[PDB]
Amino acid sequence: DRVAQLTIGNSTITTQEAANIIVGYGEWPSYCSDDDATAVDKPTRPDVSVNRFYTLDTKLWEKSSKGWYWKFPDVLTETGVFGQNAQFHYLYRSGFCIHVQCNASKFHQGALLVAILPEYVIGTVAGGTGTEDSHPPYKQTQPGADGFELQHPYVLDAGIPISQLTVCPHQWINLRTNNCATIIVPYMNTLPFDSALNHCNFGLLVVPISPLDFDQGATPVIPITITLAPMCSEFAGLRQAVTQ
Amino acid sequence: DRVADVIESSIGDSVSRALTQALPAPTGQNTQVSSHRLDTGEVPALQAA
Ligand code: NA
Repeated sequence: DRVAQLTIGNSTITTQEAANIIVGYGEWPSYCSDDDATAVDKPTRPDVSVNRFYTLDTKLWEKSSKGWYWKFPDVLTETGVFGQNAQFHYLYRSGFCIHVQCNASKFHQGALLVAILPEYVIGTVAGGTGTEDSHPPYKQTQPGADGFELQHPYVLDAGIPISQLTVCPHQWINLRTNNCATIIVPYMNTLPFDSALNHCNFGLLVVPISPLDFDQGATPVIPITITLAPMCSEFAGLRQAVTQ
Repeated sequence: DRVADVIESSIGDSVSRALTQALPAPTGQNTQVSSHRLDTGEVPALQAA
């Protein structure tokens, strides 16, 4: 139960210090029913070429880090064959298998909260005073694969408490216990299909709740890598490639 | 006894010959699976307005 292997497509992930697997809302990704669908054109289900593990950028965990987030359909729109299909097709649909990995040693300590927040809408500080109706820039609402850093993690940059973020599919990475978190997310939206460009079904939040710490001499560079794989990907409404 | 064109006559038919019938349609028509069709003779796309 502490060891596990995730194989999908032509990619395999290994781990010897896992903490089980979470299946968001107790549901596995699935394809769209014939009665839940509307688009009449036959969709493309590329399978193995898009349903595989993509490893996005690595972040560095510092004793003062606040946390980061990634919007999901988004992080992959410019990567591999998944990205190509997401650009050529109007409609997209899929679940995800998210595997956040971060290892240290038996002498390091700290705890990361890895959670999935559906429809993660970002807010602004409203000019500090709260009298200015400002809005988050495109660079912040859809940060891409590089993710974005939280400025006010306590309120998740959206006026909501992070202490309650656990009502969402989550898992923790407690260095003294495990070195990775695995969460499987089904397609969640009020529509059977939607644009992979304009809409971000959910956001991945990785936030340090218990600060990283260690004594001088132990390796100081502790990376946090994000690996994710689409599941049951379906695309429809073919046309030319659109970036945004 | 009676002239033939009068017997076989159809003047008087009060029933309106209808070429169409009203069918039940409580919902929008469904779409059925379709595959590629590469053939000659059949041209669904071509019409004559
Ligand atoms: Na009549």
